[PDB]
Order: sequence, then C-alpha cells, then structure tokens
Amino acid sequence: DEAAELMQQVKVLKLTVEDLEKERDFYFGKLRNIELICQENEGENDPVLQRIVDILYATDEGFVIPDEGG
Amino acid sequence: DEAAELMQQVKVLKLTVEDLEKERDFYFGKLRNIELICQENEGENDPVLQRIVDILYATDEGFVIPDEGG
Repeated sequence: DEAAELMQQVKVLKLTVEDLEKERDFYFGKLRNIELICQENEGENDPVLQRIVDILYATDEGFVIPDEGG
Repeated sequence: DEAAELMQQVKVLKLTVEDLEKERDFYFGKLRNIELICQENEGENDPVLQRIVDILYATDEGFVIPDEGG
C-alpha cells in the first residue's frame, strides 16, 4: 500500500515532466527561429536582431548554485 | 522497501520537474522580451518584429490530443 501511493505520485510527477519537456523543446527551438531572422539581417540591414540575440543568451538568475548534478 | 525505491524515483522525477520549471519560466518570459521589441517597432519602423511575433504564437505539433487534463 505504501508504494501504491507513490505509484500515483510518480504518475503526476512524470506527467508534469512530459508536459514540461514538450514546452522546453517547443520554445527552445523557437528561439532558434528568432535567431534565424538574426542570422539573416545581422550585419546587413537590421540592428534590431542583435538586441534579440542578446535575449537568447541572457540568463536570468545567474546565481552560482552549489552542488549541481543529477 | 517497495516504496523506498519509488522514494528515489520521485526524487529524480521532481528534480527533472524543477529543472524544467526554471527552463519553462526562464524562456517563457524571454519571448515576452522579444515581443517587447515588437510592441516598440511594430507599425512604426520595423516589419521584422511582426514575423518574430508570429514565432511566439506559432504552435509546433498542433495535434489535437484526446483526453487532456491533470
């Protein structure tokens, strides 16, 4: 019975994982599309793309977390 | 002992969740920054922003999944 409760818990946990995985990948490849426009107009016509490139490499909460791993 | 194995499993599962949560939110608010540039130049100077706006509302794998919920 003890594990049976966790059987349900790993369910909601992994489903949140799967829900997040599709979001992570979907949006991740999306920045690549915005970079696509950058690699087209950068240094050629539009400087606006450069400041959007900064976005893609700007990391929010750049705190050095101790003990990273899996 | 049975649940003890799942105790480790919910650990890696939730940690993947937390790893994904920070990615989901980080990048999510990031599109908002690219939209920020859009809401500035759109209809005023640069049409390039409009095609990046399309990005933010373009959904990959627009398959209608049956039985959605939590």
